[PDB]
Amino acid sequence: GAMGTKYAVPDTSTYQYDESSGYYYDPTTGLYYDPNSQYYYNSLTQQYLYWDGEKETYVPAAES
Amino acid sequence: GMRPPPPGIRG
Repeated sequence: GAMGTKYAVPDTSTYQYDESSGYYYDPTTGLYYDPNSQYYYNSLTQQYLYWDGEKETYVPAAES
Repeated sequence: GMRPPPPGIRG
């Protein structure tokens, strides 16, 4: 729990289309993405995520 | 149900 956190902007073309929700799912990273809600989510961690950019990692969009 | 859904899931 120190290294491995080298992420960046996900590849939008790598996402496939989920018809039920109407949004993108990327099999390679396991990321969910909606350009409208602008939030991501990684189901491998089961976390609703958000690309900060500065932290170079996916921060949970679980604002409480 | 399962994991969460893709961002949105509106109506």
